[PDB]
Amino acid sequence: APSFPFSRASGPEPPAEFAKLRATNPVSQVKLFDGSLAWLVTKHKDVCFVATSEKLSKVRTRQGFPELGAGGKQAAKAKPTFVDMDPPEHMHQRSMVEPTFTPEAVKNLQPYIQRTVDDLLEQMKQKGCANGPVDLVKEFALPVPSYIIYTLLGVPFNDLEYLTQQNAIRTNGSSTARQASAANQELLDYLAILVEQRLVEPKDDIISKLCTEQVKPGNIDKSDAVQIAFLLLVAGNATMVNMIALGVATLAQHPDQLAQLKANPSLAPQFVEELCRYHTASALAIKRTAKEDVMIGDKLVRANEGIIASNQSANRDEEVFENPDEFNMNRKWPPQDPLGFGFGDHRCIAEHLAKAELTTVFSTLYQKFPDLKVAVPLGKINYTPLNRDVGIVDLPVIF
Ligand SMILES: Nc1ncnc2c1ncn2[C@@H]1O[C@H](COP(=O)(O)OP(=O)(O)OC[C@H]2O[C@@H]([n+]3cccc(C(=O)O)c3)[C@H](O)[C@@H]2O)[C@@H](O)[C@H]1O
Ligand code: HEM
Repeated sequence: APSFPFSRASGPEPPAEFAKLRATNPVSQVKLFDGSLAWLVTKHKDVCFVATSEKLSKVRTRQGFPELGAGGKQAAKAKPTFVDMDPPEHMHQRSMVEPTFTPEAVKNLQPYIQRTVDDLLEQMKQKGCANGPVDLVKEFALPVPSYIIYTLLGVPFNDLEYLTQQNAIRTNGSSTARQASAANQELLDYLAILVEQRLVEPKDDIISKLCTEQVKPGNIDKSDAVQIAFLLLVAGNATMVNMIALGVATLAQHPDQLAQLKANPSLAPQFVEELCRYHTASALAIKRTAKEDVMIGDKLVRANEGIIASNQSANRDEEVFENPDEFNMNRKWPPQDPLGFGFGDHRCIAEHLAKAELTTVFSTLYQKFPDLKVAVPLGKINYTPLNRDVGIVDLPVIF
């Protein structure tokens, strides 16, 4: 069994291992950091099965859960929320915050998403780049999703640097156990204060609804509200930042497609679809354990063994997406769903929100800055460590 997770082949590419596995060993065992063996699923059909099987559990502290690092064990000590639940507990709590993320709710949020993007881009225009390139991440990719979720949750914009820093320390593989633990607690303490404020004086935000609709009536306690707020604050935000940055790098890498997008910003939706398939910025989150013996592919997975379903590999499945390793926003989509946002009950609660933010970004960015260019050779882009999910730390640009 090979050590897992695997490292990306190069900055923007997925691990080279997946291709061989899909072709000759689709469901296999891998060796985790603690010496335990877990099952790696690489084919689209199998990942979909894993995401929908009633025989598998999402419970993180359940016996056999496949933590990928020593830090995982500590994170798992967090109070369980819907992301760690199976039916009926799952939807019982997820339904408490789902209203904000429905297709209808996201559609009504469009004017605000547009304004948020418009304002951030205008500031870049005013700051200019006469004295050199600016970091698209810090000035745009970072504040776009951050400001939106902060408004939805009820978090003050001024705390962007602090909250971003603390979560970075918490999830950074280079952080000592102590440093990561302190960071996680600073995040909870911060949100506890906010939840307490809303219990006394509610506003029209997610935290407030949790308070008036669930806490006061005694359906969940104060600590549950804090954990839910924590989950919505930390899950996916950094991933959105990376997706925006990766989208810009991809367009610079595919000049012909950028030309099409500039000529017609209405192509943004299809660009976003290919982006979410090609760059699977969340590739190690679909993890489960078998409640009982069950067949996954042609392999018998025994009760309590861990499973890791790679939606990244599924998105590069050559038996589903033609010429999978080529980025082409003009591809004709097959009947099979791309899995950038997962599948089944746990499919990203913010899928509609995320795609709207990305669609707004890519239908506006080049209209605002038609001459936007990545200011460093593409081969020199500062990507995230190869042993982690694909992303970009900073992206110098001119316009
Ligand atoms: N207190 C602590 N002490 C030591 N290490 C700590 C830590 N807290 C986090 N960490 C480390 O950093 C990682 C932090 O992640 P942890 O909180 O599980 O996960 P992360 O914040 O990504 O996500 C929180 C929850 O959302 C889920 N999710 C699904 C799909 C996409 C995304 C997304 O963010 O795009 C998130 C995810 O599986 C998890 O259940 C851990 O795996 C751990 O190694
Ligand atoms: C483009 C950026 C994003 C990508 C690619 C993404 C991807 C995913 C994937 C693949 C899952 C499934 C995990 C599993 O099945 O185990 C997931 C779950 C989830 N995501 Fe996202 N996500 C993104 C942004 C967000 C944002 C911005 C939020 C914040 C509101 C978010 C909140 C969640 C939550 C709460 C869950 C767990 C839902 C559940 O268990 O029912 N995601 N996401």
